[PDB]
Amino acid sequence: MLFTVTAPKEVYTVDVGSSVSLECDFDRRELEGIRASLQKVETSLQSERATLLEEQLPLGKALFHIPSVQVRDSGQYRCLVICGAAWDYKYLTVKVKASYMRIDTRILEVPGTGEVQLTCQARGYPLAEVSWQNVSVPANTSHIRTPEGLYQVTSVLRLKPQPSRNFSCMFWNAHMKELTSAIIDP
Amino acid sequence: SLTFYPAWLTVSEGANATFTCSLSNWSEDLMLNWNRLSPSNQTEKQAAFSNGLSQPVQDARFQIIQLPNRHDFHMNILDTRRNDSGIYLCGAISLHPKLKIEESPGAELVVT
Repeated sequence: MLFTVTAPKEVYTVDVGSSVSLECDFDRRELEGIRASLQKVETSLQSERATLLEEQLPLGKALFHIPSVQVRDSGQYRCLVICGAAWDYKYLTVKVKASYMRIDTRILEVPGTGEVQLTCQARGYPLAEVSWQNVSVPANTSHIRTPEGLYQVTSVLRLKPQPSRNFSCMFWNAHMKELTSAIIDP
Repeated sequence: SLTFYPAWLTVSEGANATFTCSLSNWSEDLMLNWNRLSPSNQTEKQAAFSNGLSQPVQDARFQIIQLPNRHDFHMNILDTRRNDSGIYLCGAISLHPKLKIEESPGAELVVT
């Protein structure tokens, strides 16, 4: 046979908590004996997360649906199609993202020092950087991983409170090319 | 496991080049593909060997020959051209008892 599989799109970028539909096309000219599958490659076992949408097979498309994609679903996959005594495959990459959209803020006065302590905290993916707008004093920024694999990023700024000044913490998610921010009025 | 050697091969245009794909286990139901890597490391099928026959995808210069010991195969590019330069591998599939796919490491061809 002349049987081949093609992948029109090699990289899928997916919001955490939304679905993907990973696609490989195949040569219909080269139906009962067709076997299409998806493996996650990490070993490469068959995916238990993806459902083959088998109604697309007649159109020459192997489409695999994964609901509610999580950080652990990121990585490389192999679509495989076997047709009689022939087979072919392609690799696909799922990149995941989660916007740092919910930013929790806190204001406290630090006992003894007279300084104020400002905190911003947000969860997202991949790792964000934080800066504070028009502030010369560096903040202390750190992260942990959440049970679902997100980053929880916390930035803490300690300084003498200057009159009528609001402070804005800016989360930069480089991979998303996204800036999100929150304003703190002390 | 599969090996694909030599890891590097350099020949002049017109040479009939050979890589050897060597399988730890041979079975009559095994199907063997010869792939080329794209610039993004995607696999692209060049030829296949199944049921004792070599089948090229789109260029008949790509020929697979099973050697007498059944486990070694010559992956031959007849009449090499500069455009053949790239990375290649071999891949095997078995269906029984369970599904199993293995790939060799890549090998680089340079045609000058």
